[PDB]
Amino acid sequence: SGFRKMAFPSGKVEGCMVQVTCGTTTLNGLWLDDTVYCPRHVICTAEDMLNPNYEDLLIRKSNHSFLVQAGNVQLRVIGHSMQNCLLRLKVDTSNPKTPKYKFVRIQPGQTFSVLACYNGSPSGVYQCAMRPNHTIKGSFLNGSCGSVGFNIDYDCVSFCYMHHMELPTGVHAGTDLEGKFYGPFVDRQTAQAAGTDTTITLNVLAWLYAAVINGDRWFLNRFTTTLNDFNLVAMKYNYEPLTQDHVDILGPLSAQTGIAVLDMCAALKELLQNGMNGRTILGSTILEDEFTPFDVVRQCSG
Amino acid sequence: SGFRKMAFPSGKVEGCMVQVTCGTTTLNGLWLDDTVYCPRHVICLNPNYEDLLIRKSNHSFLVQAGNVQLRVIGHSMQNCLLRLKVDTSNPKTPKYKFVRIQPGQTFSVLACYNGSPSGVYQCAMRPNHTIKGSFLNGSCGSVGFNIDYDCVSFCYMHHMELPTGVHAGTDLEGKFYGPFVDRQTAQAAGTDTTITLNVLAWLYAAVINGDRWFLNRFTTTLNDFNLVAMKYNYEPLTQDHVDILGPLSAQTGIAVLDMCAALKELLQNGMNGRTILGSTILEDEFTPFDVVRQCSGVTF
Repeated sequence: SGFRKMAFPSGKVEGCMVQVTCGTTTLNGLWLDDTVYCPRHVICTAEDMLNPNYEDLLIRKSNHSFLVQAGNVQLRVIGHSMQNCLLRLKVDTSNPKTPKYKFVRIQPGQTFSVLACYNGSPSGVYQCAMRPNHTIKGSFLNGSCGSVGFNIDYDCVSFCYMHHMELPTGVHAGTDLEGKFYGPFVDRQTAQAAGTDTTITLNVLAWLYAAVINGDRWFLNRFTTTLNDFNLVAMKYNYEPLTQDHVDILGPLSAQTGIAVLDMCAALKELLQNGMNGRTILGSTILEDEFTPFDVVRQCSG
Repeated sequence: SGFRKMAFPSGKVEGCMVQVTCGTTTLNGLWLDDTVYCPRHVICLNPNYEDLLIRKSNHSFLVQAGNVQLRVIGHSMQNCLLRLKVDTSNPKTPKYKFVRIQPGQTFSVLACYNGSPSGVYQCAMRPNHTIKGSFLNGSCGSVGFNIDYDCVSFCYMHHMELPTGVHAGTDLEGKFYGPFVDRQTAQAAGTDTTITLNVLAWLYAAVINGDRWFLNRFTTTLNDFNLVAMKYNYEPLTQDHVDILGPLSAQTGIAVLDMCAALKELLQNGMNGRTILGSTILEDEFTPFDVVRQCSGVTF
């Protein structure tokens, strides 16, 4: 019983974190086998970040311009290259703590754990969702760039995020481990802003299922809805349009609880229309949208 | 920017988790140096632990660390824990301490099943000596901890779920938090309160982060604050708590009793549609130490 915003254990990713310094800029890197990955903006001067040309700035560097350290120990760089918005630094030794891993690009509305680091050392782990607008509502101070987001399946780490930038609203933007940004963001100082965001409807439904599994049914009702009629209501409350694919994803939780997907959508419609009337669900006074169906199934009893 | 509940990085603890099996019961154990600690109920209405343990041989305990079976060479009971001696000292043993935490204090929990870590979350010891954990069957022996620099201070080992679905367990000496016992009884969580000390810490966090609309021009006496806050089911604030908030009060230049006046007004008037650190609610699971640690960017 209970239901907590739970992160994946961070040990497999802790053993991959290093520090990368170029000039007077330090941030975090990820050391897998003989390669260190970090944000390419590490090469940028006080100025350069206004209109950087990364090809022109990089060709001006050698291997020995980069100081990579694991703890207090320097790792010599024997090669480098840029891949989109990441630098890939080859070092002269391998990381024996490299876990089994994949690089994956996640979809908006999916969750992952972030290991926040400063100067190559971990400070904390937390769980978040990639917003529909491709930002994350993170907790990051100056020096956190290069910190990574990941999920773990058995003993395989799927890295999905590397932190690059804070936007004017104090939300966060970053890239996958191929260096491609999530969202329309760029690694320079511009006027760029987070786009419109929506509530992740599929996650809110999953979480209402969590609440039923855990014993609570106060918010249920005698009604059903069509998908169309549900969307006609939810979209007025800034919720992401619900599709049949999303309905099908909720099948397992529906079967576990005996509550048809559309009947749970009818409960959600009523909660949106009437509010929560001072009541809580899974201890919350608000509808939570940062747990996916898979997160609920992983955490709750069968 | 951002304020998130964050757990400590869990790697130093992950390297200590093992599975302990007695007959048909499997739970988790904590392997430090050549000792594995686990709940004594692994050997189980009215248990006679001392008498039950008599019937147990070293060979009865199957201890597995990843794929490696650890040979048990001694066993004894210490309060509500078993201490199993094994023939291998854990190569991953971190610097560590065992500590008994106080109500209201926080720690990270690494939820484990079959000796395999599954997730990590932050939680508080409630004033009623329970924790609002997330635990399924097989969780027992999962541990709570804090870290200072390189040193893991273990503070909780999980033993039981109570009828409201909250959780009870022991320190790493095997003594229960609260009046709970490791038997089937009618035991229940008592009434709980909101951890005032932590709500104040979190309001200081909000101010440090530039969210300060709730501050005002007034102050309160402690007694007047307690008269109001106790009506809202808040824990009574003591002079000792006022002093624990000294470093946050100094950093912000906002006297604790002036923050209390701000907190009184929020309890009496509500938030009026506004948010504090993005929350519509007053958060009570961040201690004064959690706030300094997060706002000062400390690493381990």
